[PDB]
Amino acid sequence: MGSSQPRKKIFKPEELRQALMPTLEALYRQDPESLPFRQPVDPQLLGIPDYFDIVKNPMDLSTIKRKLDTGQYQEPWQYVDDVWLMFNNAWLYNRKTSRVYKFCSKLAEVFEQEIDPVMQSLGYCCGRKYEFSPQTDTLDPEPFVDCKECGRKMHQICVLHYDIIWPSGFVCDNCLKKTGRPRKENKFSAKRLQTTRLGNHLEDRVNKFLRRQNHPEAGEVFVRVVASSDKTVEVKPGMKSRFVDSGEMSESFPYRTKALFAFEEIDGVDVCFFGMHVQEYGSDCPPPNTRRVYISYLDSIHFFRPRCLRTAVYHEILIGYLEYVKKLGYVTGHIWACPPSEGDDNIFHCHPPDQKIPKPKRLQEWYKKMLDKAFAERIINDYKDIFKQANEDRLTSAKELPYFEGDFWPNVLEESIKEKLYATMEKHKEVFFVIHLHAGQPPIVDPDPLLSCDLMDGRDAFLTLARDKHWEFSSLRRSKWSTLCMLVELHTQGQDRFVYTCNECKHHVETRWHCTVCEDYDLCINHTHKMVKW
Ligand SMILES: CC(=O)N[C@H](CCCCNC(=O)CSCCNC(=O)CCNC(=O)[C@H](O)C(C)(C)COP(=O)(O)OP(=O)(O)OC[C@H]1O[C@@H](n2cnc3c(N)ncnc32)[C@H](O)[C@@H]1OP(=O)(O)O)C(N)=O
Ligand SMILES: [Zn+2]
Ligand SMILES: [Zn+2]
Ligand SMILES: [Zn+2]
Ligand SMILES: [Zn+2]
Ligand SMILES: [Zn+2]
Repeated sequence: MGSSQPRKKIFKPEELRQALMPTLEALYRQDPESLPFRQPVDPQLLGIPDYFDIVKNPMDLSTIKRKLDTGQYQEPWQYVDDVWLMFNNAWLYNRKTSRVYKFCSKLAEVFEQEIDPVMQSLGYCCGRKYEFSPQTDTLDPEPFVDCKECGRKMHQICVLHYDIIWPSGFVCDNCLKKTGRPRKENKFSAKRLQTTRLGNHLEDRVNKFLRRQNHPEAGEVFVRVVASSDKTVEVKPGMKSRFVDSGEMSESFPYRTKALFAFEEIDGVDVCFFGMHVQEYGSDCPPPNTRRVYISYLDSIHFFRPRCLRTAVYHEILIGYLEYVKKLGYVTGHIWACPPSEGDDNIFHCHPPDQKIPKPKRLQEWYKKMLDKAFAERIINDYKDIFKQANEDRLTSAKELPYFEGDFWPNVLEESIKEKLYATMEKHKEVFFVIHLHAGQPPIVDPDPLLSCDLMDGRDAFLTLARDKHWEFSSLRRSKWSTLCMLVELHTQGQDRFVYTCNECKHHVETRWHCTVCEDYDLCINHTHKMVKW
């Protein structure tokens, strides 16, 4: 039952009383807001019988003062926890409209204002009591990591320590500077993730843009394709009995799905801010889907450091994609511009509450804004809504409009099972976009291999994992931890197991040479660049 920290930091009652008293004093200094808290709550004075059936562990400034004065706190966190218990009791019994609730919120704002730097000066991260967002009476706490050398407990998310990266345990920032050796660099980074021709093109597109701007807060951006696989869309049994039972359209359609993410350095750490799953139907795919792409899902977390260039870099990513698929041989883009349902996430588990979900018109206008700039850039020849293309290119049969996986139309055709379908086309005409890469020969060849990654094969896997692991994207601090964890998941959970080969030799070798300039220059001496003995 007993533990052993020989060099553990203990605070004498007067050392913590010296440091924690200013913070408690600042609360008492707030008149009249601290007045219903300066003494314990009295249900007989207030006519509130049910108080002790709601608040089970009462707390108030006076009890916290008595504990502080008579040294009943051994380490700061017991003080910190008791104030938040008093605050949490007020937010509980008193309604959000209440004066006491507002009074409590003011005290809490001043507690946050003072407690953070005092805890920081005493070798801690912050003085806040954190909890995870509710899922599905009782909430989940934030994890803590105890310093190996000093024993000081810290919020795991504050300090960004994950064991799988640093297995020698966690040692606090100041302990490392007492020895004179800085922390061991995180190798599970976005920059280190497997480079792909597509991702490189997209990150060049955004890095050249912000290089031209030279914005102060702007951090380096990394776009990586984390999963790439060959999937198949099977035609639904309804439309299958009308066109597949004959020979008008194929029973299935081949596409390559690719999940891809965008990351940026914020305070020297990787923060993920953009997600996107696409469907690419190649040259050997039967009609209608031949040579077309389809943005299946897209998501974002608004913590992009220079908040001004935020939508400029989202648009530059979306435009770099179209410049890429077009260049290698695709002809039409397809976006179902629909926002997510209330309280539902596309890719990133827990969105920030202060992050505004655009209205369907705003989303259409945002996509519209992106496409016009790409037209001027001479990437997209032209674009039109689904109705202005089914009547310009003359469509009369169901088999003529593209059939994508999880798209609206493949499921709406199944609804017309008892019977007007061209009438549904102009109702939602602004939602569906048809992009033209070419106006009007050799087959497509994706140079990139296939990234096998179960977590990014479909949105559901990453969304469910983060939900169980509590990897939220609700705060910048919480997004930094969720990115830290998702990067180790993509690294360690790497389903692809490599077999390296040399370039000029073309042999499967174990001992090799790798220069510090090219992307993957492996060579067998059995070139101008300086090689490394790997
Ligand atoms: C059956 C079924 O399940 N069916 C489903 C159907 C799924 C359909 C398939 N979906 C797709 O294919 C994807 S199309 C896009 C989907 N939506 C999303 O990506 C999620 C929303 N979040 C975002 O990623 C971003 O908002 C983004 C779209 C990237 C635009 O970035 P932004 O930078 O432009 O921000 P803003 O929020 O638009 O607005 C930018 C400004 O507008 C402000 N703003 C935004 N919305 C509002 C608003 N509501 N009220 C007031 N202001 C508002 C915001 O505060 C801000 O201001 P500031 O510049 O001062 O900061 C199924 N199959 O699963
Ligand atoms: Zn903390
Ligand atoms: Zn320490
Ligand atoms: Zn700006
Ligand atoms: Zn060789
Ligand atoms: Zn080289």
